Amino acid sequence: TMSMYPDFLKSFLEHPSSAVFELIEQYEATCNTQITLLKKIVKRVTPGQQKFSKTASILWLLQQEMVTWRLIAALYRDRIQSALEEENMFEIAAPNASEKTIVDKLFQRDTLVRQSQLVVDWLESIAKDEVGDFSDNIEYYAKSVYWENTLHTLKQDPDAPIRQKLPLDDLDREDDIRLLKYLFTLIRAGMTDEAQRLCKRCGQAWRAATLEGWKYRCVWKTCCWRMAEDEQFNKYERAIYATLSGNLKQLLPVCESWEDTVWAHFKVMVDSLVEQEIRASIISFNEANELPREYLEANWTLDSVFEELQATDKKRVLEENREHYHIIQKFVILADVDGLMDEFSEWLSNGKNLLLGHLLRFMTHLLLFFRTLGLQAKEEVSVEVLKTYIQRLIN
Amino acid sequence: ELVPLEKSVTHGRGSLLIDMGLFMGRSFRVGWGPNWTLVHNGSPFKVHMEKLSLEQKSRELQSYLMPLEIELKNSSVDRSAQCPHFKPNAGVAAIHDYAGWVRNLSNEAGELEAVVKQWGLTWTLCESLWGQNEYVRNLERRKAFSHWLAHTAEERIEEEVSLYGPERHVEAVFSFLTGGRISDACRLAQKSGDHRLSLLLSQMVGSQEMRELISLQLVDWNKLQVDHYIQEERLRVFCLLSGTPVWRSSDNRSINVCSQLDWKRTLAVHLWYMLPPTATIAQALRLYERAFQEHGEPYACYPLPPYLEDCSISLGDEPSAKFSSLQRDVCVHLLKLYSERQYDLCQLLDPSSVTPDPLDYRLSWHLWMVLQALNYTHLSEHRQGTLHASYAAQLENVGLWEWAIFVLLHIPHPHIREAGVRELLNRQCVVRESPESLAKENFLIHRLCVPAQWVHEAKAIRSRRDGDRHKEALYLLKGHQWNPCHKLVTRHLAADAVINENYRYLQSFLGELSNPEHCKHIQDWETAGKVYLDYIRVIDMLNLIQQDESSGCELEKLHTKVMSLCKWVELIHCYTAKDRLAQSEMAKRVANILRVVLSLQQP
Amino acid sequence: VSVINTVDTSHEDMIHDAQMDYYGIRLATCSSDRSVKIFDVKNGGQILIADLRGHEGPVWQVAWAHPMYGNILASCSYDRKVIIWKEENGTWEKTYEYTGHDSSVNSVCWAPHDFGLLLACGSSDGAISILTYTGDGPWEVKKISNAHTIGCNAVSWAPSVYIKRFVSGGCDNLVKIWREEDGQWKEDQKLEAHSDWVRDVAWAPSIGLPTSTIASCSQDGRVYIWTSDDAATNCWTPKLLHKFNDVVWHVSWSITANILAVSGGDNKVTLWKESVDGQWACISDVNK
Amino acid sequence: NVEMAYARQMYMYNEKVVSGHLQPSLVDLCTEAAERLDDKNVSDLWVMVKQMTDVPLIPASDTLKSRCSGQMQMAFVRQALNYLEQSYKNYTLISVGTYNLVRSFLNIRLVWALIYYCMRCGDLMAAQQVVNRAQHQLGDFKNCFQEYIHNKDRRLSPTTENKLRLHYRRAVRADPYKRAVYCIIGRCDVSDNHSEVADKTEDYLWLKLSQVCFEDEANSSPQDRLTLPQFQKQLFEDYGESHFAVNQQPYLYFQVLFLTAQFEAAIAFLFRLERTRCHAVHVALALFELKLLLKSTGQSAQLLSQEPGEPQGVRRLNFIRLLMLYTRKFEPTDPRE
Repeated sequence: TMSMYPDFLKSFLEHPSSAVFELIEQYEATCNTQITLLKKIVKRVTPGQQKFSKTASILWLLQQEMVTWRLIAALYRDRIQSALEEENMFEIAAPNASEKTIVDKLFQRDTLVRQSQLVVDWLESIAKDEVGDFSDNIEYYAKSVYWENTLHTLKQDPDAPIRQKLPLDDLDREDDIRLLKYLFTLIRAGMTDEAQRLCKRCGQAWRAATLEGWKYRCVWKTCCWRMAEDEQFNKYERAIYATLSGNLKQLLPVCESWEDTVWAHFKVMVDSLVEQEIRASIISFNEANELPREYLEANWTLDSVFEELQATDKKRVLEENREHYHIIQKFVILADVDGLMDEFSEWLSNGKNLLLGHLLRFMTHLLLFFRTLGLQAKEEVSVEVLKTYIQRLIN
Repeated sequence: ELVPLEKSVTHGRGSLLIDMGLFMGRSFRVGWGPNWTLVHNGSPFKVHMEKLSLEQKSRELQSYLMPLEIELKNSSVDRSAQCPHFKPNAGVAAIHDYAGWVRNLSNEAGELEAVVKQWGLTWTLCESLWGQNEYVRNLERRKAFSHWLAHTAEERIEEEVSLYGPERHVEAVFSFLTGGRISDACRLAQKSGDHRLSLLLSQMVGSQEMRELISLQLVDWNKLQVDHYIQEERLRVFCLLSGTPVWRSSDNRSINVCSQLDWKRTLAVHLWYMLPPTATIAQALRLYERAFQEHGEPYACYPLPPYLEDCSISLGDEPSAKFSSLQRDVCVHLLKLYSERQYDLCQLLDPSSVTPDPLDYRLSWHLWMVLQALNYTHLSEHRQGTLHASYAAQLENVGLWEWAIFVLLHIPHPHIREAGVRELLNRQCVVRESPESLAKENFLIHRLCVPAQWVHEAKAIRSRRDGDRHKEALYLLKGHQWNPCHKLVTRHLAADAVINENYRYLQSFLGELSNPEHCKHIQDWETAGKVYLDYIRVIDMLNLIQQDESSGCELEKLHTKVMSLCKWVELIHCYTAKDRLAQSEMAKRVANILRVVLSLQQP
Repeated sequence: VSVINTVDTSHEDMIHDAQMDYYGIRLATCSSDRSVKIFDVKNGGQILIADLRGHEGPVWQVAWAHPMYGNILASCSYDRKVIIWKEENGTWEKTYEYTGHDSSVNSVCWAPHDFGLLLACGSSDGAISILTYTGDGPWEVKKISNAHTIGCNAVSWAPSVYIKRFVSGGCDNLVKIWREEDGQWKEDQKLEAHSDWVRDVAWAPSIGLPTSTIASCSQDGRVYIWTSDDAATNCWTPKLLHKFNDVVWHVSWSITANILAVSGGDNKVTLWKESVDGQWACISDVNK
Repeated sequence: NVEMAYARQMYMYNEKVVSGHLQPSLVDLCTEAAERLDDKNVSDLWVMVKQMTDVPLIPASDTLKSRCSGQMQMAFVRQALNYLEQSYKNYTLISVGTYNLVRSFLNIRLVWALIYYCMRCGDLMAAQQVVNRAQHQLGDFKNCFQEYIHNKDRRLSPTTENKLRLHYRRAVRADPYKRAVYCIIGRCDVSDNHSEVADKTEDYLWLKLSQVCFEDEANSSPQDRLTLPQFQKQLFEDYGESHFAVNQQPYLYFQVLFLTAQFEAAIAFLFRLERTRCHAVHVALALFELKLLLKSTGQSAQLLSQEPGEPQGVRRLNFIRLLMLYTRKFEPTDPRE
């Protein structure tokens, strides 16, 4: 376990016989296996649970190294790996070309926006999920049908209570609370067809209905925004609708991580640029933007997205922001990364990053991948970092 | 008036369970509030309310002042964490400091209460033992203890002698012997003529053997059936010099020499007369203890607190079952701890021992500090905390400040201590700045190292519940709050300043919040903040540049800024009527300025 | 001991309970005349500032909230309605009326300011409702059903130490402590010692103490002191204070020195303070 | 501090042991310092130690074998169950005499009730009183109880116990007190915890102890018999501590192990307990001075090491390493300690 130097060295070494691709591959695999072996033996007692929480938080450094690894790997591969080379065929369109093709043109066209879309894809790839058959999410809310308790009481769609206020029953109300919690979880994770499998195997009319459309459309989105604005719908469902519409509720978005609210703000920028894109590509109809202002057509730029996601509700700097491995992957994605490399190398020299047993070797392996794939970071920074790490690891 | 006493029908229906609660509405219990205030119930007949506090001899400010000041003079500050940790200096002759204070008191303590003398006794005993050649050291301690014993009994002995009138060798001599002053005892014995004692003062030597031979002669007389028709207690006093504390004679008389003596003097007699001139304190103490614990008669007296003596519990046929609940004066336990490390510190540190009431804790707390400084910390965290809290509460009841803060700060738990002090500050802080308040604040900041930002945060909590906007905002300024302050100013102060032409103030506030990091964290910062800043700056720059030869680069900057400002004025959101008015005013002014700028540039 | 200003309440019935504010400048009072009156007692001057009448039945309890959230005053009642008043610019108006109970609401106790603006309502239907103001919007209601078999008499929150916990006592003879785990209020402990109905439970505002203390008065008269040295262990030890012959009504701890004020049916208030050795001793007897 | 109280205890004990006077009491001295020192954990735990370990000794040159000879289990259950009954009745006096406390306690929670109260207060006398009171309709239960009270270890006749097994299988299978009594007395429903009346963990364990059949009666049916290996194995391995609530286990699971004779196991857990380092040291030293601790050969080896060939599960702990680490705590000031 103490030998976390050997695996990184063997990977950079066999990759010194090999390519950059397998290098980053082995790095992420090593971080993952390391965190997994860490969590292999973490046993808790009512009090011992606290020490196991400290141990899971510690190994969460290996977790953040794994995450930074996957993020840096995919982002650098999209940046440098030839997957950016293709004709303007996807960006060819005509007047009779459908919104599908206009979106294809936008998707082959926008580099920054497509990068933000991959960013959201990563947000969803790193998914925290409640289990189906082991959580009250639906394992208990697997009734024959929704509101079976309410139906029995009456004997003794979301249109229903929205129209008629008081009737609802509490048993089904709680079942729906847990279900919608499950749904916000699964979809904010991005397991969409699995969330649909849930909405179906339970058979939740409003769930299936509100989320069945494959893709005017602007009218539909404005309508969704207005329904999310409407009252009386559940917390997680309200957030789900606002999000799928292009607006933010707070109920479940009260529970957005730095990366989750990052997904939120990046998706906001992307959706706003998408709407302005269709408006420029006028293909969409006028009566479709029925409530122009109530949707935010204007977009935020990447720096403002980051500033908002970092600014805490307490008018503070975010803790997940002050964390370094997240900050490192963040600069790697944001492409303002050489500056941060200089900041860390000067941090060692001014009295920062010294104590951390990993951050030094982390900077070493990261600059190794960055430079060895492409000459960006300078040999001066390289030598300072490598020498400090050399003295530490020699010890 | 509430019905005097109807307690039958309504009591039977009061035991009913259909609505025992509704039948038990007549009840009431509203207890406390801040500073021990008691709320209660009960020509109109309704409810009344009176205060509650420690009223027992409630007028001693000076003493609090002196020892508290001494404690701060002897303590050390460790500001390692956010909350400082005060710790006492290890054994810095604190016991000497306390004795000096007691002597200073003694100058004007002739007309004080009885607690003063109790405390004095306690502290001086602490000094004669733990005050700090092994044999020589022990002997010096013995001499000091003897001096203390003689001094503490001196006044009483002098009073007793005056009462005797014509002196009697049976009682007078007994009193002199137990209270020392042998130099004057010889002058008192001149009625028969005695100067072998002068011969003793000359050469203090071989006293042991002299007295032992006297004892031998006495016991010979006793066994010879003589020495009987002599004075009754003359024989009692002879047995004292002999070394027998209880003599069962041929007439089956129980001659108790130790009788008519309070516990302290009984132990003292055991030390000098009964035991050899070379002895250790512990052995004597244990012997005395066994003496009142019976053997065989209980000839010694139980160690009783100075206030419980009057009515020694009537030991009718069962003394022991009561002794196991009666307390003992702090001195005994101090001696026991001085000898060994196996005793309950808690019993030793009980407020009742010295003063009957269980609300006075000054002595207890200072004694705990001395014990901590003597490397004796068997006390559990719980009790330490309880003591500290109670002392602080007593302080607040009278109306003290930073000393209670220091007592709270001796608790070795960071978070708990910090929270406690913060809560204390919020409740007592006053928004109206006064000379006294300022003095206290300065003390806290310059002696106990606390922040003025925290002081202002306290002020802001008060001025938010019922206080005024002005003071709230002033205090928030130095309290480093961004979002709340921003919101406050944008809604009220901003428009008021726009219509009152007071922008210097508005600008200071807004620029202090425009710094790189501040602006990054402040929400809505860009929108409203930028709007106002731009307005003010544009006015000022326009004026200055027009006068200062209209510099072109600055003119271009102004143009860019005014375009941006137009872009933002239209987006101003309206929640109140003041928002509309301010918006319109700003728009008008910016349009005029924009026109002027176009005129001075293109044409 | 000393007598300060005696207030004239201008009431018409027995004042069942009272409670002063954080800074000691005001006194709320509730009577069986369906009226909650606010009194401004400053510098020894009794001034009735407001009279709030919104109940259909007797008012049982009144609780002031922390200063930072404003002048918020809660008042429970027999008419199943928990009415939250709020003072705006010197005017008291009803801002919220929670009517979700089947029987009389007997007790209201606000949570420590650290947790938020949470209010717990104990009712005779055996249910506890937790109201939560999030700043924007309405009040989220979390109702704990079947908390007590017969009914709930009193609720009191634990000092912030943040794990949100509160203790509740009911007519089922059991004192129960509750804890919020994963956003859901779950039963934590069941303390059993009383032989009859628990009338009032109050959690001590422990200051500088590792131990947590709770007091419980009951119908039989036995006042018990529940103590847990370690919060983690959750092992609570009871200690009999004194068996009063008449029904003890409510218990109240002092903020600064932890002195329990006990009131029985004998119309007297007995103050109890724990000594250093551990034995509880009565210090004064303040009868009506 | 409390270390220092235990210290003065140790110094006095050592001086007495050296000077050769009459034997000092380590157990009572610890309990007594606990009497004085207002730590309810100290009082209860040390009284529990003395009151469960105050059984007749048997050195016989065999430590683990003497501690594991069935009579050791019998005396263990005697002291443990009696102490448990006494503490339950001493709590009952709060709901309150004995029967009055028991009835008012049936109401504090809210003839079999009175007989069960006698069982839980340790009174075969009150049990027989309520027995002769309700012997009208219950019949042979009075006689089986009389035989149980005539055999000092409460050991029923084999035919009687088979009758109780078949009887609780026939009728009491659907009165919970009657079912509990018939099963625990006839060694019946051994699998069933009888959760109808089983509301306490230690009381449930004592009911299982009353169900435990300790002899090699090859004519005792397969499953209605409890052996010590099975009971202690499910109690230590299968029950686990995270189920027994390690939170309150600083007084509870250690107690269950020390009363079910998992000596070095309780010592290991309470040694892992921070506030119980010196406590675990004192209890283990008392036992090993009684020669009661089965020790381990290798010192460097884990705190609990299991020898090859040793009865499967019997735990051998390194007292060397244990007390050495416990002395490395206060070695820097109290080399006297």
